[PDB]
Amino acid sequence: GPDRERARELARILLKVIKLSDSPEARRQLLRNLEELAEKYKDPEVRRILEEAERYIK
Amino acid sequence: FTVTVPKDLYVVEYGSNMTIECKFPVEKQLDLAALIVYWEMEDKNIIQFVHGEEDLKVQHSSYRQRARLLKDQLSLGNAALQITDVKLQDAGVYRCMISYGGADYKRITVKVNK
Ligand SMILES: [Br-]
Repeated sequence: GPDRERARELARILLKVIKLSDSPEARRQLLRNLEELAEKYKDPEVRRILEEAERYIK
Repeated sequence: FTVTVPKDLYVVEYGSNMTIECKFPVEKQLDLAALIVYWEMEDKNIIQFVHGEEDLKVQHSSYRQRARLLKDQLSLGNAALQITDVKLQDAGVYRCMISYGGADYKRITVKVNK
């Protein structure tokens, strides 16, 4: 419900910073946070955000 | 890992300065290479502090020279945002996201009166 909606919002934020970050270490750290979120909430919206984020981990 | 805000609702006057506190646990000396601090409102990038460094080019224009992270506070677990000379366009939902051995975020609603 609201907790899931918060997880989706956090995931969107994590993706935004990934897209605007220079640092491979920062990107990996935020990606970890996303997989941690996917592991907890098992949510298809978080999943799609994680899938898009993985494309930026170069 | 939890981010907490002592005040999630601000009613501020036009022309005020405002400081929004955003707290996160630090049970050691602060490890800067593991810390990311992010502040936004709507889709405006306010603060993007990544592992001890900021990119001035990322900050939204309407917050240039008006928003700053109080970096002295970070060692104490407070990622406080300070905004100078608040105007009507600064009303809205602010978000503070901390990633430091885990990630969390909080919303702060800011009403501007005048
Ligand atoms: Br919240």
